[PDB]
Amino acid sequence: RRCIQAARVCAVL
Amino acid sequence: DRSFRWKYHQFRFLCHSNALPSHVKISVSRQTLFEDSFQQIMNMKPYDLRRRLYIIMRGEEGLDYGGIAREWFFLLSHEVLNPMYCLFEYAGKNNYCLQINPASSINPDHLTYFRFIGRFIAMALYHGKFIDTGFTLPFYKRMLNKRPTLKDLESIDPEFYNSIVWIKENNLEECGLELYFIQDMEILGKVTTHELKEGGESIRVTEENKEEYIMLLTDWRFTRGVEEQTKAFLDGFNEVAPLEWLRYFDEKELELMLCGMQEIDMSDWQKSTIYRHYTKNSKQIQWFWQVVKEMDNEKRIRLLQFVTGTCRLPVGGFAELIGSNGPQKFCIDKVGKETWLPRSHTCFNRLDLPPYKSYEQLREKLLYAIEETE
Ligand SMILES: *CC(=O)Nc1ccc(NC(=O)C*)cc1
Ligand SMILES: [Zn+2]
Repeated sequence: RRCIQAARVCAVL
Repeated sequence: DRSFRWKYHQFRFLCHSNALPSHVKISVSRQTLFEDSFQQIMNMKPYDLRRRLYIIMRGEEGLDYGGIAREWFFLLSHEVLNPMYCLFEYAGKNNYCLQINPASSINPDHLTYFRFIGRFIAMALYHGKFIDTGFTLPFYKRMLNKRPTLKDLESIDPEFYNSIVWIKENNLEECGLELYFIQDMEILGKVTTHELKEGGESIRVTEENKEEYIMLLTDWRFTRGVEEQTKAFLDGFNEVAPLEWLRYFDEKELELMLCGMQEIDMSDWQKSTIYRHYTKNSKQIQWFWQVVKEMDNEKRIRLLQFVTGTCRLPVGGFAELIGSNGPQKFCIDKVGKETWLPRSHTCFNRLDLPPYKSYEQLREKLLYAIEETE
């Protein structure tokens, strides 16, 4: 949801 | 506050003011251009490269000293990009966004080759000659002691940029995000870790940490694995033309000093422009092109640099423009409120042009952005 995009951010950074 | 013409006169003046008499000969053949040039220039004393250049293209006998020099500078500025030397690579597809290769040490002389390329670029500026190597504005920023910014990340890595923005505008203590002040790096099979600050392995990123983490990470995204190669380039340049002489320029102006100004084809531009939410028949778009028609060529190039990240055009003109994800024509999108400035996404060659209320409003906000923002 909004921890879908934190996981994505976390992988990128 | 100072104009580009003024800055150009003040730099040229300072070069003219530090010249030396006599000449230096540099002999090359078309087939051993790089190697001949490397040896001759590197076994010369750096200041002697401020003397008059006599470049001999051995075999060719069409001559003109300023014309063979012109051709030499062009050809060699391309030949340093040869993948056999392992010095450079591209952050994106289709040779988009040149950067130094972190693996360049596979070439055992890479630091010496980079110091040579440094000399060569300073020779170009000092003698008012042009190169087509395609350095990016962040690379030029480093030559001017300018630190790369959050905006610059979007040129090289839009996904990285968006992840940093998300962190910047969300609550970290509200989403479970676990990050630390440390980064993984793998160069030539060797994996290394870099601490962003002392003890960053154990320092977790919080709302009270955020801003420091973002600016340390931003710098690291542009410097990782190329620190030594970049230092060798800057030294090679500084040997020949003091980096202090570039104090007044910005990165876009420095790119023009090295690339040269060419007249922009207005028809090629308009034919090859695509539109999002706007069309060619939109109020603001027809205003846009009036503002560009009223610009002189210098300001048009500045518009090109603001939106695409460079003044350089590919073979075949605007139809052939390249983005981070492949071919990508110049694009204008209806994005933003009337109170915002126009902002660019250089990776998509996109201008977010807000739906302004008047021609006079669009003209002033467009001209302000292309001159003061990036
Ligand atoms: C729902 C949820 O909390 N998802 C989530 C958040 C963050 C991450 N990754 C890191 O924190 C590194 C995964 C899943
Ligand atoms: Zn671009």
